Amino acid sequence: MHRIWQGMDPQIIMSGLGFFLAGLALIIHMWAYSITGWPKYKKAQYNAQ
Amino acid sequence: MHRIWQGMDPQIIMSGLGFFLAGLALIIHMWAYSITGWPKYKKAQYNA
Amino acid sequence: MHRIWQGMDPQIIMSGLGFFLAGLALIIHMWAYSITGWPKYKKAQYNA
Amino acid sequence: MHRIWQGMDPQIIMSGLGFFLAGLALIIHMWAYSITGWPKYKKAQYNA
Amino acid sequence: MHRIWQGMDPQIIMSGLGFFLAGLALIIHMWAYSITGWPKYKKAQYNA
Amino acid sequence: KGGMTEDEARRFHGYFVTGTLGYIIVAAVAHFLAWQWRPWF
Amino acid sequence: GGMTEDEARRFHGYFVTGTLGYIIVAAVAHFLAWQWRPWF
Amino acid sequence: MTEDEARRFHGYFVTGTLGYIIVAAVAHFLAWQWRPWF
Amino acid sequence: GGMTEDEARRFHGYFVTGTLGYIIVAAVAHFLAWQWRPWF
Amino acid sequence: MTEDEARRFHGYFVTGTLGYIIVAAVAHFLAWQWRPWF
Amino acid sequence: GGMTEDEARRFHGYFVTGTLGYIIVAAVAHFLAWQWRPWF
Amino acid sequence: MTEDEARRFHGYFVTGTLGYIIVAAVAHFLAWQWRPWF
Amino acid sequence: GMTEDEARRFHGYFVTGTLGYIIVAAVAHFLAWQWRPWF
Amino acid sequence: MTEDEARRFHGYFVTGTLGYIIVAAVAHFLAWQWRPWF
Amino acid sequence: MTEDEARRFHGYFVTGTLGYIIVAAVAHFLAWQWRPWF
Amino acid sequence: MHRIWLMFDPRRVMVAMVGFLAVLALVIHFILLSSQRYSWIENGTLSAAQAPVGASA
Amino acid sequence: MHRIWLMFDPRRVMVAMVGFLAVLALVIHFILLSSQRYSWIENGTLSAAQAPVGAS
Amino acid sequence: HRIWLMFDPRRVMVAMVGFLAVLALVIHFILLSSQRYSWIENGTLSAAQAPV
Amino acid sequence: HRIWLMFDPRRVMVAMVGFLAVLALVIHFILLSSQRYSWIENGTLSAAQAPVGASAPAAAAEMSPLPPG
Amino acid sequence: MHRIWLMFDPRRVMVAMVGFLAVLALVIHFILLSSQRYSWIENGTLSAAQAPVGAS
Amino acid sequence: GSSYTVPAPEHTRRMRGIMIQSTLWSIDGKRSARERRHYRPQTTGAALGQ
Ligand code: BCL
Ligand code: BCL
Ligand SMILES: COC(C)(C)C/C=C/C(C)=C/C=C/C(C=O)=C/C=C/C(C)=C/C=C/C=C(C)/C=C/C=C(\C)CC/C=C(C)/C=C/C=C(\C)C(=O)O
Ligand SMILES: COC(C)(C)C/C=C/C(C)=C/C=C/C(C=O)=C/C=C/C(C)=C/C=C/C=C(C)/C=C/C=C(\C)CC/C=C(C)/C=C/C=C(\C)C(=O)O
Ligand SMILES: COC(C)(C)C/C=C/C(C)=C/C=C/C(C=O)=C/C=C/C(C)=C/C=C/C=C(C)/C=C/C=C(\C)CC/C=C(C)/C=C/C=C(\C)C(=O)O
Ligand SMILES: COC(C)(C)C/C=C/C(C)=C/C=C/C(C=O)=C/C=C/C(C)=C/C=C/C=C(C)/C=C/C=C(\C)CC/C=C(C)/C=C/C=C(\C)C(=O)O
Ligand SMILES: COC(C)(C)C/C=C/C(C)=C/C=C/C(C=O)=C/C=C/C(C)=C/C=C/C=C(C)/C=C/C=C(\C)CC/C=C(C)/C=C/C=C(\C)C(=O)O
Ligand SMILES: COC(C)(C)C/C=C/C(C)=C/C=C/C(C=O)=C/C=C/C(C)=C/C=C/C=C(C)/C=C/C=C(\C)CC/C=C(C)/C=C/C=C(\C)C(=O)O
Ligand SMILES: COC(C)(C)C/C=C/C(C)=C/C=C/C(C=O)=C/C=C/C(C)=C/C=C/C=C(C)/C=C/C=C(\C)CC/C=C(C)/C=C/C=C(\C)C(=O)O
Ligand SMILES: COC(C)(C)C/C=C/C(C)=C/C=C/C(C=O)=C/C=C/C(C)=C/C=C/C=C(C)/C=C/C=C(\C)CC/C=C(C)/C=C/C=C(\C)C(=O)O
Ligand SMILES: COC(C)(C)C/C=C/C(C)=C/C=C/C(C=O)=C/C=C/C(C)=C/C=C/C=C(C)/C=C/C=C(\C)CC/C=C(C)/C=C/C=C(\C)C(=O)O
Ligand SMILES: COC(C)(C)C/C=C/C(C)=C/C=C/C(C=O)=C/C=C/C(C)=C/C=C/C=C(C)/C=C/C=C(\C)CC\C=C(C)/C=C/C=C(/C)C(=O)O
Ligand SMILES: CCCCCCCCCCCCO[C@@H]1O[C@H](CO)[C@@H](O[C@H]2O[C@H](CO)[C@@H](O)[C@H](O)[C@H]2O)[C@H](O)[C@H]1O
Repeated sequence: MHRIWQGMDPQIIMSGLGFFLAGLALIIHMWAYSITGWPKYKKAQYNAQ
Repeated sequence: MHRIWQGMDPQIIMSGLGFFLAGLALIIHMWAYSITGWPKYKKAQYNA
Repeated sequence: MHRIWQGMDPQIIMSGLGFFLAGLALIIHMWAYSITGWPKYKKAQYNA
Repeated sequence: MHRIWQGMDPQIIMSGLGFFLAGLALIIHMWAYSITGWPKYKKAQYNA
Repeated sequence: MHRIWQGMDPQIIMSGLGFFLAGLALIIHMWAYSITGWPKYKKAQYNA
Repeated sequence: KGGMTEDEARRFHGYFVTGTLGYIIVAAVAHFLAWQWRPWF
Repeated sequence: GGMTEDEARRFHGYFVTGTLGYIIVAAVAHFLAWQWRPWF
Repeated sequence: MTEDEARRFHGYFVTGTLGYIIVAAVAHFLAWQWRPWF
Repeated sequence: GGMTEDEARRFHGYFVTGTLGYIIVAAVAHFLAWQWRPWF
Repeated sequence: MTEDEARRFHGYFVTGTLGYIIVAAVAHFLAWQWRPWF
Repeated sequence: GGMTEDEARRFHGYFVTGTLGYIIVAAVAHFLAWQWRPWF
Repeated sequence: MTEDEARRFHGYFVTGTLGYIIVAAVAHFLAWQWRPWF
Repeated sequence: GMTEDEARRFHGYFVTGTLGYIIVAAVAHFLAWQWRPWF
Repeated sequence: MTEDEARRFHGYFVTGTLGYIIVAAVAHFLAWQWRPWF
Repeated sequence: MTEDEARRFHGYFVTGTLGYIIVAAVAHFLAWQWRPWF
Repeated sequence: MHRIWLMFDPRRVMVAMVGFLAVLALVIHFILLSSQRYSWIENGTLSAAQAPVGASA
Repeated sequence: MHRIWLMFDPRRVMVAMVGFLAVLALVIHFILLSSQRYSWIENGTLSAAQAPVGAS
Repeated sequence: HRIWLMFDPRRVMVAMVGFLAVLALVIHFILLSSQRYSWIENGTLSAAQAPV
Repeated sequence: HRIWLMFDPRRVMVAMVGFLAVLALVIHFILLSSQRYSWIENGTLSAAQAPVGASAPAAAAEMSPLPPG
Repeated sequence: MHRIWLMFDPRRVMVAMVGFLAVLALVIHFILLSSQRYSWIENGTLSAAQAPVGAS
Repeated sequence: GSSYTVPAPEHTRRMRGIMIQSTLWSIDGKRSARERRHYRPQTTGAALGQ
C-alpha cells in the first residue's frame, strides 16, 4: 500500500497536500461564515455599541 | 481481470480517478444543494 | 519527521515561513479590526 | 541556533533589518497619530 | 561590536549618515513648525 | 519491462478493489443519512 | 526518482499518523461548532 | 533530456498547476459570495 | 543540496521549539483579547 | 551556470519576490483604510 | 562565505543584546504612551 | 568587471540611491505641508 | 576597505560623536519643552 | 516512430480526446439546465 | 584615462556643477522677489 | 488505426489541434457574449423564462 | 504522462502557456470591468441586490 | 533553484521588471481615470463622500 | 553586489536614468494638468482655497472658436 | 567617486548633459511663457498683486 | 455662451472625437457599444445610506 509513494518526492507531496488543504480550508471557512452568519452578528453587536 | 492494469502507471490511474471523483462530487453537490435547499433554509434561519 | 527537511535550504524555509506569517497576520488583523470595531471607537473618542 | 547566520553577510542582515524597522515604524507612527489624534489637538491648541 | 565596520570605508558611511541626518532634521523641523505654531505667530506680530 | 508487473499488479488490484468497496459503503451510508434527513423522491 | 521501499514505508507511517491527527482535531472542531450553531 | 529529468520536472509542473488551480478556486468562491453571476 | 541529515535534525529541533513558543505567546494574546472583547 | 550558482540566485530571487509581495500587501492595507473598494 | 563559527557566535550574542535593549526601550515607550492616552 | 569593482561600485550606488531617494522624501513632506492630497 | 584596528578606532570615534549629538539634541529638546510643550 | 510507441501515443491521444468530449458534454448539460437554446 | 586624470576632471566638474546650481538658485531668488509662485 | 501518425507528425498535429480548439472556443464564447439572450455577464442571474427571446413572426 | 516533455520542449511550452494565461486573465478582467454589473471600481461597494442586472 | 538552469535569470528578470512596470502603470492609470479613485482631485474626500 | 556581475552598470545606469526621467516628467505633467495642483497658475492659493473633487470629464466646453490669443 | 569617469567617457557625458539641460531650460521657459500668470513678455510689468491667479 | 454649466456624467460623451456621431454611431447599432457611449450616473456612499 506504501508502494504508491515509491518513486515520488516527499517535498512535492507535502507541497501539493498543503495547497489542497489551505484552499479547502479557505473555501469551507467562507461557506461556514455564510451559513452560520457568525462575524455578521458579532460585528453588529460590537458596532451598535 | 487484473491484466487490464498491465502496461500503465498506477499514478496516472489514481490521478485520473481523483479528477473524475472530484469533478463529479462538485457537480452532484451543487445538484443536491439545489434539490434539497439546505444551505438556503438554514442560512435564512440564522440570518433572520 | 526531520527527514522532510533534507535537501532544502534553511534560509528559503525561513523566508517562506516569514512570508506566510506576515500575510496571514495582516489578513487576520484586518479581520479582527472589522469584527471588534477597534480602533474605530477609540479614534472616535479621541477625535470628537 | 546561531548556525542560521552561517553563509550570510552581516551587513545585508543589518540593512534588511533596518529597512524592516524603518517601514514598520513609519506605518505604526501614522496609525498611532490617527488613533490618538495628538498632533491635531496640539496644533489646534497652538494655532488658534 | 566594532567589527561591523570591517570592509566598508568610512567616507561612504559618513556621507550616508549625513544624508540621513539632513533629511531627518529637515522633515522634523517642518513637523515642529506645524505643531508649535512658530514662526507664524512671531511673523504675524512683525508683519502687523 | 514497465510498471506494475504481474505480482504487484495483482496486489494493486487487491488494494484498488478494497478502496472502491470502502468508498461505496461510506457513500451508501451518506445517502442513507441524507434520505432520512430529506428524501428526494 | 527517490523514495525507496524503506523510506516509502516510513513516510507512509508518518503520513498515516498525521492524517489521523488532523482527522481527530477536525472532529473536535466540528463537535464544538455543532453545539455552538448546528447547521441542520 | 533523460526520462529522469522529465519526471522530475513533471512533478514540479503538476504541483504548480494544482496550486494555481486551487488559488483560482478560492478566488472564484470569494467572487461568488460577493456578487453571484448565475 | 544543503541540510544533510544531521543538520536537518538539528534544524527540526529548533523549528519545533520556535513553533511552540510562537503558539504559546499567541495563546496568551488570544486570552487577553477574549477578556477584552469576546467573539461569538 | 552551475547548481550552486542556481541555488544562490534562487535565494535572493525568492526573498526579493516575497518581500515585494509583503510591501504590496501593506500598500493595499493602507489603501483599504483610506478608501475601501468593496 | 563569511561569519565563521567564532564570528557567528559573537554576532549572535551582540544581536541578542541589541534586540533585548530595543524591546526594553520600546516597552518603556509604550508604557509612557499608555499613561498619556490609553488606546483601549 | 571583477568582484572588488562590483563591491566598490555598489557602495557608491547605494549611498547615491539613498540620498536621492529621500531627498525626494523631503520634497514630498514639503508638498504635503503646502497642499495635502489625502 | 577597513581593517580590525581601523574598525575599532572608527567605532570609538563614531560612538563619541553619537553621544555628543544625543546630548546636544537632549538640551535642545529641553529648551523647546520649556518654551512650548507639545503634549 | 515505432509501432509500439505509436500504440502508446494512440492510447493516450484517444483517451485525451475522449475525456475532452465528455467534459464538454457535461458543460453543455449544465448550460442547458441553466438556459436552454431550443 | 588614468586615475589622476579622472581625479582632475572630477574636481573641475564638481566645481562647475555646484557653481551652476548656486547661480540658478540666485536666479530663482530674484524671480521670487519679482513674482512668487507659492 | 494508429498508422495515421506515420503520415502526420504528432507534434505538429497536437499544436494545430490546440490552436484550432482555442480559437473555436474563444469565437463561440464571444458570439454568445455579443448576443442578447446569452450575455451572461449582465443577465446571467435571470431565469430561463426571463431571458430575452428574439423577435417572432 | 511525463513523456509529453520529451515531445515538447518544456521551455517553449511554459513560455507559451504563461503568455496565453496572462492574455486570457487580462481579457477576462477587462470584460468584467467594462460591464455594468461588475465594474467593481465604481460600484464594488454595492451589495448583490443593488448591483445592475441585464434587462428581462 | 534548478529552474534557473532551464531559464536565463537575466532574461527572466528583465521580462519580469518590464511586465510589472507596465502592469503598475496600467492599474494606476485606470484608477486615475475613474471617478471614485481620481486621487489627485478626490484624495482629500472621506470614504462616505467619495463617488459611487 | 553580484547584481552588477549579471548586469553591466554602464547599460543599467542609462536605462535607470531614462526611466526616472520619464516618470518624473509624467508626474509633473499630470500634476500640471490637474485643477488642484496646477501650481504655475494657482500655486499662491492656500490649502483651503485649492480646488477639491473636480474630476468632471466635461469640466470645460468642448466646442468654441479660438480666442484672440 | 572620480572613478566614474573611467566607466563613462567625460566627453559623451558632457555633451549629453548639455543637451538635456538646454532642452529642459527651453521647455520650462516655454511653459512659463504659455501660462497666464508668467507670460512675462506681455504682462511682466504688472506687480505681484496684479498678476493673474488661478480660480479658487 | 457667457457662462458654462457642467453637465451630468450621464449626458457626457466618453469619446472626444468630433466626427464620431456621423462616421461610426450613424452606422453602429450594437446595444452594448451604444451603452458605452456615455459615462454612468454616480452618487455618494452617504447618499446611498452606506
Ligand atoms: C483587534 C485585534 C487586536 C490584536 C490582537 C492580536 C492577537 C489575538 C494576536 C495578535 C498578534 C500579534 N499582533 Mg496584534 N492586535 C491588535 C493590534 C496590534 C498592533 C497595533 C499597533 O495596532 C500591533 C503592532 C500588533 C502586533 C502584533 C504582533 C506582535 C503579533 C503577530 C506576529 C506577526 O506579526 O507575525 C507576522 C510577522 C511579521 C514580521 C509581520 C510584518 C507585517 C508588517 C506590517 C510589514 C511591514 C513591511 C514593510 C516595512 C512595509 C513598508 C510599507 C511602506 C508603504 C513602504 N497588534 C489589536 C488591538 N494580535 C498575534 C500574536 O502572535 O500575538 C502574540 C496574535 O495571536
Ligand atoms: C453562455 C456561455 C456559458 C459557458 C458555456 C460553455 C460551454 C457549453 C462549454 C464551455 C467551455 C469552456 N468554458 Mg465557457 N461558458 C461560460 C463562461 C465562461 C467563463 C467566464 C469568464 O464566464 C470562462 C473563463 C469559461 C471558460 C471555459 C473553458 C474552461 C472551456 C473551454 C476549454 C478550451 O478552450 O479548451 C481548449 C483546449 C484544451 C486542451 C483545454 C481543455 C481543458 C478541459 C477543461 C479539460 C480536459 C480534460 C482532459 C481529459 C485532460 C485530463 C488530464 C488528467 C486528469 C491527468 N467559460 C458561460 C456561462 N463554456 C467548453 C468546455 O470544454 O467545457 C469543458 C464547453 O463545452
Ligand atoms: C447528478 O448528475 C447528473 C448528470 C444530473 C445525473 C447523472 C449521473 C451519472 C451518470 C453518474 C455516474 C456516476 C458514476 C459512473 O458510473 C460513478 C462511478 C464511480 C466509481 C466507479 C467510483 C470509484 C471509486 C474508486 C475509489 C475511490 C478507489 C480507491 C482506491 C484506493 C484508495 C486504493 C489505491 C491504492 C493502491 C492501489 C495501493 C497501491 C499499490 C501498488 C501500486 C502496488 O501494490 O504495486
Ligand atoms: C462547500 O461546497 C462544496 C465545496 C461543494 C462542498 C463539497 C466538499 C467536498 C466534496 C470536500 C471534500 C473534501 C475532502 C475529500 O476529497 C477532504 C480530504 C482531506 C484529506 C485527504 C486530508 C488529509 C490530510 C493529511 C495530513 C494533514 C497529513 C499530514 C502528514 C504529516 C504532517 C506528516 C508527514 C510526514 C513527514 C513530512 C515525514 C515523513 C518521513 C519521511 C519523509 C522519511 O522518513 O524519509
Ligand atoms: C469571456 O469569456 C471568455 C474569456 C471568452 C471565455 C474563455 C474561454 C477560454 C478559451 C478559456 C480557456 C481556458 C483554459 C484552457 O484552455 C485555461 C487553461 C488553464 C491552464 C492549463 C492553467 C495551467 C497553469 C499552470 C501553471 C501556472 C503551472 C506552473 C508551473 C510551475 C509553477 C512549476 C514550475 C517549476 C519548475 C519548472 C521548477 C522545476 C524545474 C526542474 C525540475 C528542471 O528545470 O529540471
Ligand atoms: C483593473 O485591473 C486589471 C488590470 C484589469 C486587473 C489585472 C489583472 C491581472 C492579470 C493581474 C496580474 C497579476 C500578476 C500576474 O501574474 C502578478 C504577478 C506578480 C509577480 C510574479 C511578481 C513578482 C515579483 C518579483 C520580484 C519583484 C523579484 C525581485 C527579485 C529580487 C530583488 C532579487 C534580485 C536578484 C539578485 C540580488 C541576484 C544577485 C546576483 C547573484 C546572486 C548572482 O549573480 O549569482
Ligand atoms: C497597523 O495595523 C497593522 C499593520 C495590521 C498592525 C501591525 C501588525 C503586525 C503584524 C505587526 C508586526 C510586528 C512585528 C512582527 O513580529 C515586529 C517585529 C519586530 C522585531 C523582530 C524587532 C527586532 C529588532 C531587533 C534589533 C533592533 C536588533 C539589533 C541588533 C544589533 C544592532 C546588534 C548588532 C550586532 C553587531 C554589530 C555584531 C557585529 C559582529 C560582526 C559583524 C562579526 O562578528 O563579524
Ligand atoms: C501619477 O501616478 C503614476 C505615475 C501614473 C503612477 C506610477 C507609479 C509607478 C509605476 C512608480 C514607479 C516607481 C519606481 C519603480 O518602478 C521607482 C523606483 C525608484 C528608484 C529605484 C530610484 C533609484 C534611484 C537611484 C539613483 C538616483 C542612484 C544614483 C547613484 C549614484 C549617484 C552613484 C553613481 C556613481 C558611482 C557609482 C561612482 C562610483 C564608481 C565606481 C567606484 C567605479 O565605476 O568603479
Ligand atoms: C514626524 O513624523 C514621523 C517622521 C513619522 C515621526 C517618526 C520619526 C522616527 C521614527 C524617527 C527615527 C529617528 C531615529 C532612529 O530610528 C534617528 C536616529 C539617529 C541616529 C542614529 C543618529 C546618529 C548620529 C551619529 C553621529 C552624528 C555621529 C557622528 C560621528 C562623528 C562626527 C565622528 C566622525 C569622525 C570619525 C569617525 C573619525 C574617522 C576616523 C577614521 C577614518 C580612522 O581613524 O580610521
Ligand atoms: C457559431 O457556430 C460556429 C462556431 C460557427 C459553428 C462551428 C462550426 C465548426 C467548424 C465546428 C467544428 C467542430 C469540431 C470539428 O471540426 C471540433 C473538433 C473537436 C476535436 C476533434 C477535439 C479533440 C480534442 C483532443 C484533445 C484535447 C486531445 C488531447 C490529448 C492528450 C492530452 C494526450 C497527449 C499525451 C501525450 C502526447 C503523451 C504521450 C507522449 C509520448 C508517447 C511521447 O512524446 O513520447
Ligand atoms: C513643469 O516643468 C516640468 C519640466 C514638467 C517640471 C519637471 C522638472 C524636472 C523633472 C527636472 C529635472 C531636473 C534635473 C534632473 O535631475 C536637473 C539636473 C541638473 C543637473 C545635474 C545639472 C548639472 C550641471 C552641471 C554642469 C553645468 C557642470 C559643468 C562642469 C564644467 C563646466 C566643468 C567642465 C570643464 C572642464 C572639466 C575643463 C577642464 C578639463 C580637463 C580637466 C581635462 O580635459 O583634462
Ligand atoms: C478571513 O478569515 C479566514 C482567513 C478565512 C480565517 C482563517 C482560517 C484559516 C484556515 C487559518 C489558518 C491558520 C493556520 C493554518 O494552519 C496557521 C498556521 C500557523 C502556523 C503553522 C504557525 C507556525 C509558526 C512557526 C514558527 C514561528 C516557528 C519558528 C521557528 C524558529 C524561530 C526556529 C528556527 C530558528 C533558527 C535559528 C533556525 C536554525 C537553523 C539552522 C540551520 C540550525 O540551527 O542548524
Ligand atoms: C521614545 C519613543 C516615544 C516615547 C514616548 C511616546 C509617548 C509619549 C508620551 C507622552 C507623555 C506626555 O505626558 C503628558 O504630559 C502632558 C504635558 O502637557 C500632561 O498634560 C497635563 O498638562 C497639560 C498642560 O499643562 C494639561 O493641558 C493637561 O490636561 C494635563 O494632563 C499629560 O497629562 C501627560 O500625560
